[PDB]
Amino acid sequence: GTTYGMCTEKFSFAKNPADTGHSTVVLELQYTGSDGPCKIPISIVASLSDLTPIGRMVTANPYVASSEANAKVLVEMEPPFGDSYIVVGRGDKQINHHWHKAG
Amino acid sequence: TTYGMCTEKFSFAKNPADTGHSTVVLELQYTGSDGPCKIPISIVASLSDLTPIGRMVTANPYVASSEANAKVLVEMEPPFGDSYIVVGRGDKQINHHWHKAG
Repeated sequence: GTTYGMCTEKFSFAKNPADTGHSTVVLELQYTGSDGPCKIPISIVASLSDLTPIGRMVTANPYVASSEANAKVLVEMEPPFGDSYIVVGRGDKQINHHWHKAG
Repeated sequence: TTYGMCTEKFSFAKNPADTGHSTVVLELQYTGSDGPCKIPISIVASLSDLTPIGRMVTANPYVASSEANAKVLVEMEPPFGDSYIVVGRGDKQINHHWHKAG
């Protein structure tokens, strides 16, 4: 109404995450839910046991805008150098993609 | 490896809406089929000075789909007083005046 919740359903990978050459990574997803508009639960974390967001969001605060199932979504983020995990969704809806960033 | 800026026309779908926590949500639809592409959107003080001001809460948004008429949602923090939400350039530019008070 005035505020939208986080999206409650699972996301799916439409492509592998891809380096942008600018120290950032682009990820193309689809949203399986139809409860949109809703806010995408996406972050970069150090490990699956410490979900503190440590990756700068280039596409900050991204939304699903559609109410139709399986709409396409694009997000860009800045992983730390070294090892991290890209995480989308929460709990048993969570998808993860381990990432290593070098020079 | 890199997506360019969207070249076609957008349209405002509804009025921008106050969220109640000092931001504004705008729903757009994109007329082009060159997606994925980067959305040319900013908040400006006037149409004669396009310096970005305020804050884009949904920063650097993309159109993700390759079909025409795809929906996008963008959240912004306009400054107090008059501003314009500007999407596109030149012939395709569309803008929405906004006044923010207290």
